[PDB]
Amino acid sequence: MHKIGETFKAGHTNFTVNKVDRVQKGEYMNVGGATIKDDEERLIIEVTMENIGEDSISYNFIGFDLRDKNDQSVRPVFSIEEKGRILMGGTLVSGKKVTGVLSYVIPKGEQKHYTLVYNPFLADTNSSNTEERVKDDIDYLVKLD
Repeated sequence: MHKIGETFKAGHTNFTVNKVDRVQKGEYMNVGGATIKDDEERLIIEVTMENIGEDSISYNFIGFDLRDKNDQSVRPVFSIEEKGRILMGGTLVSGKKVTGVLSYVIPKGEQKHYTLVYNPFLADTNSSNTEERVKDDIDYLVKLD
């Protein structure tokens, strides 16, 4: 599939999972549809998106997902710590890069059983050229080990 550290072409972007840091003590929060503390361990995946197409890209957190060995989604989370780094949404004009973090709570030292999923069509929320990019609708897996 794809490994941590490797850059690859995905749709109109070059995408990469930089590092995976893990924290313990700390309060975390669900990124949508809901004070909780440490559960077991929180992944802090840093990723980078590079727009290599002509059209501007409106990147969004919904384009991301973490799956189990049983291929099940893990709710996204965010900590007050990575303030300013939390990947949410924004515009990425042609030729530009954006780096941010995704976060999830999982069983202690269970990291190797997880795959980050990236769908460039889903990640780009530009409504002006949607039909013009349906071909990008494909999942890209990055195993975390």
